[PDB]
Amino acid sequence: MKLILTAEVEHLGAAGDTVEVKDGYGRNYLLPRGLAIVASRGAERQAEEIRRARESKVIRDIEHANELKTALEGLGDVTLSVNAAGDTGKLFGSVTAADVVNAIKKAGGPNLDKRTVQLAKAHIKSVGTHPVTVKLHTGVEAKVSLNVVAQ
Amino acid sequence: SAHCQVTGRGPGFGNSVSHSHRRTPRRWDPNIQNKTYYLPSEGRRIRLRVSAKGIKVIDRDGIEAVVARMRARGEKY
RNA sequence: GUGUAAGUGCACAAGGGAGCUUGACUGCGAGACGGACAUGUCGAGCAGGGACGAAAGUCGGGACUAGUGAUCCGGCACCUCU
RNA sequence: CUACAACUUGGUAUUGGUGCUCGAUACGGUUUGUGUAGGAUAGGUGGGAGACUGUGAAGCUCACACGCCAGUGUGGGUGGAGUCGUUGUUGAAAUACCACUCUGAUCGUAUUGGGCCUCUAACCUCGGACCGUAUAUCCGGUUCAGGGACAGUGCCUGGUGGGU
RNA sequence: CCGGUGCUGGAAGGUUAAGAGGACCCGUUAACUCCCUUUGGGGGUGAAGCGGAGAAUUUAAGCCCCAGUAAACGGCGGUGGUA
RNA sequence: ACAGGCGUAGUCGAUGGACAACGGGUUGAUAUUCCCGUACCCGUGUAUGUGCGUCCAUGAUGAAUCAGCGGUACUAACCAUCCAAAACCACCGUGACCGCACCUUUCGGGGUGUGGCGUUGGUGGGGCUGCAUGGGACCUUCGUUGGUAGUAGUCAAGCGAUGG
RNA sequence: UUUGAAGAAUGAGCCUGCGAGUCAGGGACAUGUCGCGAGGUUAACCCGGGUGGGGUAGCCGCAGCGAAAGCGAGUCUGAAUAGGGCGUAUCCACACAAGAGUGUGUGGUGUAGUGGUGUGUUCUGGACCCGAAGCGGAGUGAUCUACCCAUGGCCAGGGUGAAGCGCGGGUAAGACCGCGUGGAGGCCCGAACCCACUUAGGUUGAAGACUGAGGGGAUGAGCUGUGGGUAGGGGUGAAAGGCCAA
RNA sequence: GAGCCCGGUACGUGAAAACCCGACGUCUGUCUUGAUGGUGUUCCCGAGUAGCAGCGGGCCCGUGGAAUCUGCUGUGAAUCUG
RNA sequence: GUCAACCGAGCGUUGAUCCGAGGAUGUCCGAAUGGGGAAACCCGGCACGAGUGAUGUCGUGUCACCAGGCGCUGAAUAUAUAGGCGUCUGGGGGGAACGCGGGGAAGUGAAACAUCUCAGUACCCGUAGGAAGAGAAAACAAAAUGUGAUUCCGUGAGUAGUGGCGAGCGAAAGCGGAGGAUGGCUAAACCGUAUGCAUGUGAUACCGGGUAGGGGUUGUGUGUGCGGGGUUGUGGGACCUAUCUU
Repeated sequence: MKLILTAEVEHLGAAGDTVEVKDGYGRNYLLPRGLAIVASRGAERQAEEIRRARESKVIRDIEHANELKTALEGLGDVTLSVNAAGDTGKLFGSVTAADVVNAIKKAGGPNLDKRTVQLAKAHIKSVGTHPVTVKLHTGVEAKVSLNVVAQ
Repeated sequence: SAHCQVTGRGPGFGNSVSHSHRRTPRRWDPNIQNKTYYLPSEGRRIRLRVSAKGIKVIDRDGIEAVVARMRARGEKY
């Protein structure tokens, strides 16, 4: 399995490397963790490796970082870009978690995980202003104040 | 069997042998297994009945692709 | 006595002995026997190329009859067939 | 007699990581070429007129060892300019520098493999707990705990086989 | 009574499938060197490649082999002479 | 392979469990079934009245605090223990090692007891730094009570499980 | 049908009716007949109210020998015209050679097959007709009988008198002994009931496996009822190769 | 035993409604913003597939020298000098 | 109506009886479908309506199962999912043969028999249709300057061949014919697109050059769904780039 590493591993090398390894290793251990990527294309593999490396470096957190993000979760109003019909007051399409987290990227700063976003508690597809909360800690969770771009 | 799911590599029915024949089949099964996988899209673990061949197909083709191809066939996965 | 059972024959020797020696060949074969059929048996004579012999002539295994097994399927050498 | 079920053996896909040990393959410096003339195991071989030394050498005792035990090269260290130039003998010359590199024994580097001690992430759990579930010794899902690349299944293969 | 057959155990050996290997050869031919009448036909070497049947070697169980086992199937003899 | 095989929820299934009627008379034929008489078990209406509690509120409970007495006790830090960081003195068969007289083929190699730094090495005790332990408290504080705050709320006609 | 049957070898009660060499196919071979004649004939199909017209793709003949290349009234083998094999419709007339059996070269006479149909035999198909035991596939069946499950019921009557318990003797205490109670038992005699040992009868039966008189068990490894389950190379079997709808 | 009795035939007639054929006009698209040819090189021409090996089926073909077509496993390529 | 008469009572020129096409009603079982069930018979729910002094009763409807689409929720558990609730459309079974894909015997013949044959037949399964399936060359052929989708019929051919070279099986090419549509539609390179998982030259790039505001038609990636372009064999096509430019 020709794949491009993302992190450092025993007897393979370091991040960014290119290795031909055993198929099951790459099948079961690395590739389903987001720790590697198939080598199918030059620029496709290059871009994926670069972006995945940046995101893996930037995704980390600790318990105390959660205790601090529990305070920093009361950010300013992070707005969301929308294409919908304002005719009746219903939205065409549901809006991603990437969109919310990239809005936080370009307004507040923290580039969080789409996973922990309680978007279900947002209940998008009703035109208004949805609240939000996120599994920051085991026990501690803080809240964000939000608004929507009228369509 | 429960039948394959990604390709449709069903059985076959052989027959005779060497050392004088005797006429007599022996199904040539396919090699299905019970490997599981993970759908990052919908956040879920799926178990399938897939041959090693089909695993090959997956790892050089994706899983989303495969479930869409199976949705076509409307297998009750 | 005849290599080996028995018979028919062998002294005119097919018995015994000595010298050369490879016909213990190739290509054929008139006419005949015996014959359910397939098998089986002899066969003069012609040609090349030889043995022996001075020559005539004899030699296509053994004095004769037994000593072995069809067809199919494969194997080895040679062919100016495909 | 021939064959089949069932059982069983091994190879292979599922099916991987590190460590050790035992093989041969190739990139690599290496041990090592007893024919008399005679320092004489004369590495055969193509340029070929100095020979590497001094970015520290003879003869050397000793760390070493083979051994065709006459002999062979190797290193702490003195030594501080020593054997040597066709040394001359020859099919053939140094064993001077340089080198395509073979009959060799050793050993680094990619490997190709196996066996053994293990980790877990595939896989298995009629082990537990919770949920779907109000009822469910079913089934599924999450999780804990455990086993573990073994087992199970598929394909090829050898064997026993009146069980049929 | 452990020889015969079977069961259990243990491999120092011998035979031992598949698979991994792929030496050496045989087909084909890019390219040459002679033969000949001439309007190139017939001979030899014949690179790599593609193919053919392929050995050497490494190969487990089993079998042969070594012991145990009969409230396991099973088996248990004769002649002669002397008071 | 497909046909189909099993099977949980559940649903059917008495040969059993629970559940309210006995005697006499009658026709040409039925009879605990109709008739005569006396009884019983479900439900359902109308009305009668004895006690009824919701509204009134009649009695009877808790929340839980600001906090006071003494005490788990990040704990600033305290009462007793050893071992070994660097380690202190005494001594003992010392890798190379500096080296009394002699065995020893007549000698280049095979050594010994005392002798000296080193102390790859060995035993003993004492100023000893790191160590955690049980005991008593201080911060946090958890245990015992005065106001309170059984005040606003709360239980009290009934039927009451498809649950125990 | 038998060497041989009036045959005491088989078959037939009698009548009436029914009941066994057939058809397909350009099939094969042989032979009659008809058309054509070195030629013969079409198939599918198209057109046709009909049985008729067309349709040249094909087949059979017209030259064979040889494994084959290949050659050709010759060819194959072989070194060979040197013999032979096969073939050259056959006869006829003249020659030359031998009478080892006749051959060889000329001349003329000139070659007859094919398509319909009929008959006989024949090939493939059930192939003159009737007749098995038994093989395979898919299903039906445990209401009889074999066994198991779930739930109820039945076993008159009379005897024997285990364990235990009590009293008494005995004991140092026991063990032990006697009297009583208790009333167990794959216990006993005997009806119902379940079986079926002997024997007689029946034996074109009352009966497609019974009756009469006797007999075994008869509180248990019981008999039975209602409902249910196991199904064919499979079930079930206190096991006989027994039972699974006479 | 019927041409001339009857029923009916040869022949010609007949459908308010439903059904089927086409026929139309609706309705629907669809090319119209276009084409013929030129010219030198990069890119594409249907991937777990075709191919090869191991067991097998069926093809005139019974594993045979055995193509083409194929089923299960295992391995596994290129895009037109393919 | 009739076997099938008898009796009684009636209708009909105002057009009956009779025939044809469409409608209505259409008890109960049956795929059977509210639940259940020994088939045609037992019990119910919900909305409405009729009815009783109230209950009982009665009538009209509707309620199964799965597959898909849409809608609400997203349990363990965070994303979120399986699942749950509502609505909408389908399927469900029967059939005489005919078809396609799959499975798949045996008696028979071989004078035995296993390979073979009987036969890939019978039978079984899954799905169809009025017909099915196949079908446009990764084909045949042999140097002929050939053919040109497929299928079904005739012949080739009982041949070449295959085969315990035994029984027996057995083509195709080619040729003549029926019918003709020598038929069409897509993917990919390449653009324009909505996007969706990612990131940030955070800039000399997103476009027709150029005169240029911005300061990103997101800057660059990558698959997804839509739209263009493209459908070939003597190769074509998309980029490119001239020419006439209906």
